[PDB]
Formats: sequence, C-alpha cells, structure tokens
Amino acid sequence: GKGIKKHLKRVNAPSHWMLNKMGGQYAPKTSSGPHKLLESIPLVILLRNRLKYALTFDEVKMILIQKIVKVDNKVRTDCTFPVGLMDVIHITKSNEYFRLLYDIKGRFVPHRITNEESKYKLCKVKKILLRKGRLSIAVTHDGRSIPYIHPDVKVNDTVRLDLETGKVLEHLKFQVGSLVMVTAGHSVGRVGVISSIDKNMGTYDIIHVKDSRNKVFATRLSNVFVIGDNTKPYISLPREKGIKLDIIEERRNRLKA
Amino acid sequence: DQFTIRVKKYMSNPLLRRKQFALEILHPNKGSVAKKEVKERLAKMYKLNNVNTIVLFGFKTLFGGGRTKGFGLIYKNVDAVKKFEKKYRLVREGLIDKETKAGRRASKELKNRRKKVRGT
Amino acid sequence: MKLNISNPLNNVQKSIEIDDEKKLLPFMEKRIGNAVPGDSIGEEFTGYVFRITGGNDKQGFPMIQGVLTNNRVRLLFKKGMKCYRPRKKGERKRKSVRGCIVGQDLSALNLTLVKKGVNEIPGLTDKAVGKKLGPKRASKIRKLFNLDKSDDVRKYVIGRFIKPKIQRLVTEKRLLRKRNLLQAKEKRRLEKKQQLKEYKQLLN
RNA sequence: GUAGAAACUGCGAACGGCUCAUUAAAACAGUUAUAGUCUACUUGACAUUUAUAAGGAUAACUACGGAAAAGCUGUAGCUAAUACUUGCAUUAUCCUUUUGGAUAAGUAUUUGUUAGAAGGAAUUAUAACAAAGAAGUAACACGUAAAGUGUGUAUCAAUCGAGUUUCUGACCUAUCAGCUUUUGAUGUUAGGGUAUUGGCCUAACAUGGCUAUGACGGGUAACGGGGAAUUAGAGUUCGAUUCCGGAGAGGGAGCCUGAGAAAUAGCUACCACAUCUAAGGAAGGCAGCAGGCGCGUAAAUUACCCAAUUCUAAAGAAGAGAGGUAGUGACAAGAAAUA
Repeated sequence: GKGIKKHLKRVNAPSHWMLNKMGGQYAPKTSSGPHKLLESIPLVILLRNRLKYALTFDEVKMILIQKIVKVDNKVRTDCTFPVGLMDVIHITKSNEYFRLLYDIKGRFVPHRITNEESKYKLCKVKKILLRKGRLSIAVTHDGRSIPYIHPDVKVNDTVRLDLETGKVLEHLKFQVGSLVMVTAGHSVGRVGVISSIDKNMGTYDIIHVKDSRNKVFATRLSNVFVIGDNTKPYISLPREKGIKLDIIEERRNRLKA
Repeated sequence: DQFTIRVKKYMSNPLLRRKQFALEILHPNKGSVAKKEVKERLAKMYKLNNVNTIVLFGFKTLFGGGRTKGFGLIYKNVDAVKKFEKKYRLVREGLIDKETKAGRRASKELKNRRKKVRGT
Repeated sequence: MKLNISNPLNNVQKSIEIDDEKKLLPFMEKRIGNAVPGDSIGEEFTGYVFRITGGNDKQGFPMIQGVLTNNRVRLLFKKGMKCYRPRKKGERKRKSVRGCIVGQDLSALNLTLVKKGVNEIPGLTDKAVGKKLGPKRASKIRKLFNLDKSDDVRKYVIGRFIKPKIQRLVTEKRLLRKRNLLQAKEKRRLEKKQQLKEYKQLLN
C-alpha cells in the first residue's frame, strides 16, 4: 500500500532542528497538529536538544508523563507535539516560562519570559471565513479558530489572544509603519518596519522591510508576522533583537572578547 | 590518593529531580581513580549524607593519562533513582541484580505458541 | 458413524458409534434440519425423534447447509459464513466442504432430540446441567427475579463468596456523570449567549 | 480491592526494510493549479426533524466429535462489552422598550427559483423561498483543585499526506519519413463513471491531432534526481547503492477490509516451479535479516541487543533482523613502528 509515511530520516529532517548526522538513523516525526512540521519543532527536541533537560527519548517521555509541561497553558503529553512559530511553554516544576521564537539565523529558540508576559499570545490570522448565521471565524497561524472576531480584523492582521480564555484582546494591522518578524526565508527571524507592500495581481505579493539600521530586505507576504505597531514590539525578543548582522563584521564581535 | 574533581556544565533538573554536570578528573602522574573515590569526593563537595543517590557514567581517561572526562547525575532520593534510571544503570550501580538474560529466544517461543494452537 | 445426539433442554448429549448401514439407512438422503425417527439406531432409541444438524464426511470436511449436493465442493467463504474462521479482517478463503445431503460418507454426524422417546438413557434424560453461569445484565437479572425496581441486586449474586458484577446498573457514579453532562450543556449554552451578545456592542 | 491465562472488541500491520526488472516526454527535477478532489491519528472550534437507563446473540468456556495432516473445524448450552441494535428537553426572532406576551425550528449532501466578508477572477462564504435528506447531538469508562481525564461522535478549519495538473528540461539511431484515426485517434454536445476534472467510458456528430525544431519506430549491457571521477577554463564519463521521487514482490490478472492497498511474511484464479500426503486432500512465494544452491572475475555471521534513533499499541514498563553492537573484511580513507 502507499498510505502516509510515518518515519523521518535524520538527514531528511528540517535543518533548523539541528540533528547530528551520526546520532541515529531517524528523526522524531512531529505529530499532526497546530503547526506544520517544517515550521515547528517537536517536544522531544525542545526538551532534549535545546533545554538539555533530557538525555534521551525515554527521558522526554518520563518528563511528559508527569503533567508538568504545558503548551498555551494546557497540558501536552505527546512527545512529537508541534510547538509553533510563537507560543508559550510553561514548565511548572521549575516554574519557568518560554516563548518559541526565531533567532536571526532562523532557528527555534526558547526565549525566557515572565509569568505576566506568558498570558499574551500573538496569533497571525490566516483566513477569515463566515459560517452559518453570518458568524465570522478567524483561522490563525497557530491553527486555532476564533469566532466572533472584530469586523476590523483582516486576513494578514495579528491578534493578541489571552491564553487562559482564548479571547482576542487587541488586533494589529499591516501598515507601512507596522513592525514585523520574518518567518521562513533567507531573512527568517529579522524584525523590521515594512518599507512597503508591492502587490502584484495573481502571484506572490512582495513586501519590503526596513531593519532598525535602515537595511531593506524583501520577502513573500506569507512569510511575515506582525509583531507590533510603530511604537514597540508587543513581545520581548531574543537577545539578538531580530537584527541580522553582516557575516564579515559579526566576526569582529566574535573576536573581541 | 588525591585528585581534583572539576565539575563543569552543572545544572539543576527538578523535572527528573536530578542535577546534570560533567566531570574532569585531574589526577596527574597517577593511574585512573576508581569510581568509589569520586563518588565519595562528590558527596563531600556537595554535602551528601549517602553515596548511592548518584550515578557516574561515560568515563574516558583521555590521551597521556592524568585526566578523565565523565558525566554525573545526582538524585533527590533513591526513589527518584529507581524511578528515572534504566535497569542496566541500576545494575551498574548495584541497586538491583540483573534480570534473567534469556533474550531473543522469547521471540521464537512467542510465535511458536500461536494463539489457540496452545490451549494454554 | 459416531452419531452425537444432543438434548438442549437437558443441556446434555450422548454419542453412539454404530457400523450397520441398515440402522442409519433412514437417516440417509436427509438435508440439514430434517426431522427423522431414530427407531432403527437402537431398541432403547425407539420412540425418540432426531433433528439432523451437522456432520463430518470421511475426511472430516464439515457439512454446510445451503450446499445441496451429496459430495464435497469448494467455494469462497465470507466473514459471516458459518464454516470459516477468518485469518484477518475481510480475508476470504476457498475451502472444501461437504454438502448438506447425507450419504454413506459421514465419519461423524450431529443430531439433536426434538420429541421425547419411551425410554430413559443414562446421562441423556436422567440428569441436566444449568446455564453454568448466571446472566450478567441487570435486565436479565430483573427478568429472573421479578423484583422490578424495588431494591439492589448486588445482594442477589450467584457465587461458587465470589460474585460477578452487574452491567447497566443505577450507580450514583452513573447518575452523577449524567447530571454533570447536563450541567455542561447548560453552562455551554449560557456562555454561548454571553459571547454572542458581547459581539454586538463592539460591532459598533 | 490488587491483578489476571483465554477470548470478544479497538488500533496498527498501507509505515519500515529490500531490489532496479520494467520505464525514452514515461518516471524524475525545478515551477504552477487543485476556482476539478479525497484525507485516519493529532489540534482548534462546536450540534439539527424504562430515562434513578432499553433489546437479542456471540466469543471465550462446558460436554460429544471428524480428519494422516493443516494457524481445519461440526453440533448442543450459557454469558458480556465503547461489539450489534433501539431510544429520554430546548433554543432563536417581533415589538410597548432590566421586564411581558407573540412568532419560528434538518448537519452534510442533491434538485429548482433567487439575493449576494473575501478573491485575480465566483455559479464563493452566506442569505431567502420550494422539495428531498445521510449521519449524529453520550443508555460508555476511570478520578484533579487545599469541577478532571479517557473513549465515541455531525460539520468547519488546521495538520500529517495523497491523487490529478501547468510550463521547461533526457542518451544513441533516418540502413526508422510519415504516423494516429473501424478497435478513441483530435474535438463538440449529452450522459455514465469517479473522490474530483478529463475519451476515463458510452451515444450522436465533425475530420481532426503529431511530424526534418525528427513524429512514429528501433536500441539502451537505461529507474530519474541530489550527486561521483576527472577538471586551468571549457568539457568528458559515471550515478544498481546512505537522501528524495517512482516501480515490484516468480509472471500476469482480479478482489475484500480499510481513512489509506489493486497490499502480496492479504485473499482468488491461471502459467512456471515446488513441499507434505494414509493418494482422499492440504499448504507455498527471502528483490526483509542471516543462511544454502546455482551463476559467475565478482561480494561477510544461519551472531548479540532493544542500551541509543525512531515507529506501532489499549502508549514509561511490550514489541521491532527497523535500527544499533560485535564477527568476516589490504573495497576505499586517515595517523603511523621496523630505532
């Protein structure tokens, strides 16, 4: 037969997972769920390769058995669970709170965050659709369906969801002053103010983004996540602050020590 | 029999109630030191009233002697040791004894005893 | 040859091994489900009547009902067919079976008594065996006891002491889960009213 | 209470592993479309035309058997289940205007008549009227804060995928120049079929379609690509083989279950081989791991283990010749004694 494949070879795994060639033949195929396998990491490599809490898959299972870890403040016990582009992880035994972000090299890193910070989730709406009775639902990058969204919300907006109740708090638009984070390209992880939105009829609409240092980079509109307005980002960013530095002069900061 | 226990990359893991780290065994010009001595030393350095709550593994003596790298795991208690350690590591530490090593002949017997071919 | 006479009402049976073909000649040319007077099998069998229910031919292949031949045939076997134990779900196999019509080929034969004879047979109509285990459903227990909805029946157990457990009870856990799912319906309805309502004010 | 042989039920066995015979615009690659579709597990939303809890019938089991033999099974008697099958409030809208009366009640899907958040473009979402109408909305199980979980379920969405699909890209050969078209070839119309579009198939109709920019053929000791060797630069040659895609399970064909198979350690038949047989009949598929014969210039152990990697499960605890570990190993590769 030719049903769905259920194995993932290590060298076939996504590169940002950082699975060593010599450390086994297979990679943990993430279970289906909120995020795509390509743009998410499983909990096995979240608690085994990044936090180094576990030394093995069985240890990851031992962690998950005790209902300690929560993803979007609800208990998750699946080892191959997609974490996602941006979302909160709570380790209750060790009290600590993470948000999955991209570093400027496009790799998923758990950003330490505070308990008060760990109630806001930025969800990028992807589809707005009205069902029976003219009720409007927004399907977000996370994969949730939020009904009775505000009519002002558009397709590429972002919403600040309250984790415990799943309700929108405020929405952010996509003006040329709105700061965004890039999601999958060469410039994955950068944060910038949107230079402009070059819209072309029938193909990918391109958007140009200004870094903090006035460096312009363009990207496909699908690879953009509005993170704040022109004042400040609505989330704490990882230590790089979403600024990508030229390889030639990153060496200068590496050498100075 | 004196040495130096250089503990590196130490972190606390309440999730397994353990403490991860790696060891450097500075024992210049003298043979590799047995594991009981380093167990005793680690208990002394971390104020532990016992010795059986810790597991040492992955010991390599490096080239030219006088050094050894390994990994250690403290545990909150022996109950945590038994809960979070595999059978082979418990047998290494001597906490239990090795289970019967009949091995892969059970795989033969399992399907030799096709169900309802054996009334039992 | 080894005729197996059953007694369902007494829940007990007996086997007679005979070699005279003239004795069982009346049995011949009788399909499954035929009634037949077991008079020539034995003297103490006079007055009994036997219903033909099954058999095995000389090589042991069973007799199936629908096949109306005197010999062996091969045919596909489905999931619901009577003479097949499937290997896996949906697995159909072709097997050789013996026809329902009986002839001088039956290495075994299976009948049951339908109307009583004029004699007693040791171990056939002299003793009996019950269900060997009591009903497990509370409806069946209530049918047996006619106690209706008066009191519990876990003090009405059949033991070998040791008692079986009763299905479809009235346990307070069952009542509590029922009422909790009701309350779930109610609270979900209420919160749906409120979150449909609050939509309207921000709609302006 | 603790467990629990067996068995029924559930899920998986459609993944993995192997091989490269087939295959020359096919497969594959990059690039699109699916506004022409299906999609289990998982995730998020969330539902409509006796009730202090409904029905029979079966396995396991018990007794009696048949056969040389097989993962064969006959009869009789019992019993459950989240197996199989029946079946128990309510909400929304109009108004004098917290509050009172009044009005109305089918999820998908199909047909007819209409109105019309987004997309690039709608016969879109949705809404109204008129007809049909599946399947369901818990007669099920265990227990966390100093109410929870499991299992099952209608639809939408997401996800893991799949099938089709656009454009472009291949070796040698003209001592292969005209091919295709009754037998579907090219297209129109109508329908059937499909999960969906489509000559995919059928009926009628028209005579189209491809070709020296190489059609149609023939050859390939041809699976395609990522890649390999040799490269100053151009090139030439190789790629069975770690990964991806395809195809196959001796050769063909057919089919059940299932979300998913034209599955092959599933079934049915023929062809070729081939095993047991008491001669009546049974059972087979190493291009899985070892291993044997044969073939050949040409290729290892009938080993140990689930410790790692990861998958399946009723999901810590069991399995896994996947995989890892060692054995054989002057295939290659690196360091480096014989002072």
